[PDB]
Amino acid sequence: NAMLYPVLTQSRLLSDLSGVWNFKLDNGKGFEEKWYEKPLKDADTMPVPASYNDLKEGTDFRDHYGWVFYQRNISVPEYVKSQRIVLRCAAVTHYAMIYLNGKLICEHKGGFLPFEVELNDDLQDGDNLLTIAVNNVIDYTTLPVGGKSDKPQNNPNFDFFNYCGITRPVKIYTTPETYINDITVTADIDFTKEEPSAVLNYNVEIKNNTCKVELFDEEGTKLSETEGSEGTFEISNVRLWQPLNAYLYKIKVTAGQDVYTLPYGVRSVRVDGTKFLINEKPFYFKGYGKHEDTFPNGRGINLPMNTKDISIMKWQHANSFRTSHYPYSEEMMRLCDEEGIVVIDETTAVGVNLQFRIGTFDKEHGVQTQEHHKDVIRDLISRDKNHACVVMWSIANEPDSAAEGAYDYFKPLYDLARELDPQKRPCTLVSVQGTTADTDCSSQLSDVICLNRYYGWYFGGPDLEVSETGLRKELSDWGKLGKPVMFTEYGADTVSGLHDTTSVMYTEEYQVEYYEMNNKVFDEFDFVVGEQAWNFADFATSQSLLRVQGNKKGLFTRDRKPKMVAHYFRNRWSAIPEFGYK
Amino acid sequence: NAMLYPVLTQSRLLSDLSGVWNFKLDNGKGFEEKWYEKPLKDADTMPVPASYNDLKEGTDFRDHYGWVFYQRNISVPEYVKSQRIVLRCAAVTHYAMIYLNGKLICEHKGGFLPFEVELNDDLQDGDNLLTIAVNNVIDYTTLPVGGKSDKPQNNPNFDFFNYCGITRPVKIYTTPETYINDITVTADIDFTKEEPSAVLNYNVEIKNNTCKVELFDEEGTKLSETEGSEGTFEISNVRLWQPLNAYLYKIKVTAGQDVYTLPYGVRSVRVDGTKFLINEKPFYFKGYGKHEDTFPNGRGINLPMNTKDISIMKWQHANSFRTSHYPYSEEMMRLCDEEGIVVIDETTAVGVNLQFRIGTFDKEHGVQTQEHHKDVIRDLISRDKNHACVVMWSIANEPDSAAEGAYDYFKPLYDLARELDPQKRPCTLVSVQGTTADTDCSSQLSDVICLNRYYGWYFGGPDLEVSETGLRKELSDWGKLGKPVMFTEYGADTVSGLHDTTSVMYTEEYQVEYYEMNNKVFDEFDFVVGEQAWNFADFATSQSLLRVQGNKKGLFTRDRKPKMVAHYFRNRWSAIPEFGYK
Ligand SMILES: O=C(O)[C@H]1O[C@@H](N2CCN(c3nnnc4c3sc3nc(N5CCOCC5)c5c(c34)CCCC5)CC2)[C@H](O)[C@@H](O)[C@@H]1O
Ligand SMILES: O=C(O)[C@H]1O[C@@H](N2CCN(c3nnnc4c3sc3nc(N5CCOCC5)c5c(c34)CCCC5)CC2)[C@H](O)[C@@H](O)[C@@H]1O
Repeated sequence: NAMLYPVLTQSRLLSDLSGVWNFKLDNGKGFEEKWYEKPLKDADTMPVPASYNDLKEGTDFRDHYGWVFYQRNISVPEYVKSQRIVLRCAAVTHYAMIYLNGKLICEHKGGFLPFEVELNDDLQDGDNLLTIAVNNVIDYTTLPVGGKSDKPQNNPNFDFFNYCGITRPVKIYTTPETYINDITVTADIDFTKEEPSAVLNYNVEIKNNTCKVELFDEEGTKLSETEGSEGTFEISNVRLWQPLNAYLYKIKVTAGQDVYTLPYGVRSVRVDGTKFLINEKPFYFKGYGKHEDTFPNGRGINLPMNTKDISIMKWQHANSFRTSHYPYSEEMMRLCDEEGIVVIDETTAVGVNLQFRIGTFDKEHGVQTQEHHKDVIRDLISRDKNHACVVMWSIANEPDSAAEGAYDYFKPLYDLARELDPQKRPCTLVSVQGTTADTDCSSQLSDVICLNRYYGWYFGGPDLEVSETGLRKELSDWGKLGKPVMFTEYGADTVSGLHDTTSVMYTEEYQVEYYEMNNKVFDEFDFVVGEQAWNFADFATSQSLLRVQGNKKGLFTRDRKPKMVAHYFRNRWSAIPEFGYK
Repeated sequence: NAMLYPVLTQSRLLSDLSGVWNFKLDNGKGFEEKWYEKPLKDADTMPVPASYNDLKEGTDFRDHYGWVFYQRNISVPEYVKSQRIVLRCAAVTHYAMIYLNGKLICEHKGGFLPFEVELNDDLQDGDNLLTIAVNNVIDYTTLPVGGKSDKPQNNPNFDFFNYCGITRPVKIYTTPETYINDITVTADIDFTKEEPSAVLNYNVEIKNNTCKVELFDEEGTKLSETEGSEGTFEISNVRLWQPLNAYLYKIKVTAGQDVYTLPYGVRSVRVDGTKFLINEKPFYFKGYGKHEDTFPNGRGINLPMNTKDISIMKWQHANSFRTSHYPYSEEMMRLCDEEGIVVIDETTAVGVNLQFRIGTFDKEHGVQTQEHHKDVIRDLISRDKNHACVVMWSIANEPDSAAEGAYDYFKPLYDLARELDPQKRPCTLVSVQGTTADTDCSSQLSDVICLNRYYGWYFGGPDLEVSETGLRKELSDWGKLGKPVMFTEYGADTVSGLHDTTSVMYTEEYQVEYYEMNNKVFDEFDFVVGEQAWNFADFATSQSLLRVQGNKKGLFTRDRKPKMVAHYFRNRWSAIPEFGYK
């Protein structure tokens, strides 16, 4: 359906269940022995939320295959049974199974978007046993996609480690028996007037059954009031949320005995040939593709680092960033609203490429994700549709875009995408290397062409000259489409500390020369509408000859320390405006 | 008074207020402009809990002198006013001032122990403005102690950076109008019987006015019941909480409409000449002195790293660790109970040494901390007295133990210490270098002699031979006291990655040779009862010629990566039992 970010409102409530839960690894027999009923014997300690792989020693934990069992003592005073009581799981990666006192109540497939379940009718009073059971297996039926010796081990079709567990927080909140279930505010700005202003349309609806909303500004001064399920809210000379200059209005939808408020930003996003326009102005993407990766948290949420990364980005003179290869935490999404970081939202659709002999979209011996793929496109837009920060959506990362059955697979998702977006924001998919304008189904399905090209590493490296003409060749060909092309990934593995006057691959010097060259070409084409480096920071992958203790293509280290190229970019972007770059 | 760790019990409640609050740095005029009343203009974003210094860029933030203002929207449904409502601040470092809707309600001096205040009578309904204002100034009236150019800047008398802000979590809980305010369980074990068992004494008392408690075990099976304010609870063949083998019983004190439960471990601690005995067995301390230091969290609580450190310690074959130079978070204290980590609790009493010409305890131009020093000795034992993990207390780190007025300053605190400990656990103070048996007031006030000697770095380095005879000389002299001496600090700064076949200072090789030498001597004296290296991991200090980007004496890096010496110790302690080392 739809899901609001639980907060503390007079109407509802909220208690963070996160702490150090009881924990045990599945041995196989664990399910039929019904460990979810009783407590867990010979248990271990495990903080929540955080992916568990890197919080114990030895390969037994890090590379475990199968199920893990979290157990937690839940308990409530009776005067709360008064109200709706809910259990919102912001993200237990992959598959989740919840037992309370010994009975499976909820289940989810997808480890990067929330899901909830109410407890009032099965919530016994006294000591209650909550048992979330997570599984880490990836195959052709999951997004992200896992591929195919002795003993079992997941083989990911993506280039980043497979951190699982309760990645984001577990909490309990409560609402009135008739409660708000979903807001939806849109906007049409009338840049008509030299001094502009506009009006917004709301769309509440509840779940017994009055309903009418109040409007505020940054500091808290009220500016209007109205009624209805789907009315208007005119504003005169409004402050447009802009990149690196966020203004957020707030909304107090008071209805029934329920009150919940919502921060909102007013901004316009629409493409026009080869120009990405926010607030009817020509933008340029300056930033990087990043990851929810820290140590030892794994993919577990780290609010401090979140703010630290945003500071570093502002320090570096950036504005954009694509969401990894999966939806990010809600706290980060909102934080980008307050700080004004234009964000590209991506689905957990990475791995839809078997060209790494059955084809990707072979309908019997191949991918089996279109269905679930559609769910996340629903559950994600259902979650962040009210974020001024989100300027665009990307349905998949590096899929077999130029293979038979590519169109017949994506257009259904594109349609569902641009149909559920209450703002009809642009949609795109970042194509892998080896795609051509005349070859990529994204040339027609997408509004913005976003490439993952690496001319200087995989291609041509270390010959930066032949690599240059290469990118120039492919780049100009993309101009024939007459639409905006932006690089969402270019980079080169470099080990911080390795220096050389005449650079070679993996040195800090080479990384700078690589970005110097590519950027030189990017600046030759007025239809290139933004550069995003891969990656923001070194992150953990799975072991292999081609990974020097994880991925080292980041501009910063895993501990957020700047490599030399981080300064090169801070200088270059220093001399590049958010608007008017042409 | 006393403070329990708030949890989710049928009786009470708990909602974590921690998130990303509104934030502003004080400009001076901020207080008279009364920013606590209104919201905060031109505000910034700052996650809570975490010390704020390292979460923005530029020296303006990191080295700020003075006040910071946190602001947060607090809000509650009326059906809760039913119950006691409380605001527990686990630790806003240094001085804290709380305003609600614009009125200062609570204040605290001390940034490493909790403090609470109830809100029911001034908690307006609707949108409420909470404003915690923190100050970072240190002087001769604070613990830790700050000493004494242009523009103001704190000068710490301790060797670690001055991370401040809301270091530990902010939350709200609720109790019944008559509630439990303090438990107190002691134990006498009758190792009489070849197969032993014992009985425990409880001590509840409330704050209107029945009262009688239930007892359980690991899994949840009940074993007894009784009544009274100060009764007994006999157990037969009980599992003694032991180092690296924790057994924790649980207690359900049901009284009035209030229920709160407590985990407890049964263990015996008593000194006998030159032998530290836990459960009437001769122990040996194997571990390190550590810090609440991570990046970029500052001193902010990091539950994931907590478990990660504990895993590394188990991986390394350790058992002990002294609490830095200040009390640690409650979550960590409890986690050591579950994992069985014997812990030395230390006060924020570091900096009581002005020999770094008025004397330390000069009663007019010198330290002014004895009073506040006594409060923390009260507030800390009031907090962790029920922790089987805590085997000992240390009242101060490296004070001027051998100066006039030393005795007259510490004995009052020692007395208050061993008088409020409901278990009469040993007390000690770690002496600085330059102290002698015949010179240190700790030779009489303390039960265990714990040295901070560094023969091989500050003394003698790099001449490891002369440094050896040096330590041998001072070490044997300490034998004359006929009591247990344990090194709580020995180490040597080394930059991970710097190697050399013939080692020199700051190389990994030297660090190993240093520990090799000192350990060789430690093993010569049957009255040395444990080695703790300084430090567990590299941590942040303030800048100076003698600090290579912080402190680098750790066995691991700041990101928890093992230097070569981390393996040396894992091997040595590998061959050293927790008991019977002599
Ligand atoms: O890898 C990274 O760090 C990041 O890159 C992106 N993805 C790029 C495409 N893909 C690849 N991964 N690994 N190797 C190659 C590709 S494509 C390619 N093409 C190649 N040749 C044709 C193109 O011209 C040059 C020659 C060659 C190689 C590769 C490897 C060495 C031999 C030549 C998956 C990763 C992902 O978005 C990102 O998640 C990942 O983290
Ligand atoms: O410093 C660390 O890393 C850790 O050490 C501990 N503390 C040790 C004592 N103290 C010192 N800090 N810095 N320098 C010296 C001392 S004492 C001393 N004595 C010295 N001479 C007499 C003893 O024989 C050798 C010669 C010399 C020096 C020092 C410095 C260089 C010149 C010779 C405060 C720090 C703290 O518990 C810890 O918090 C800190 O982090």
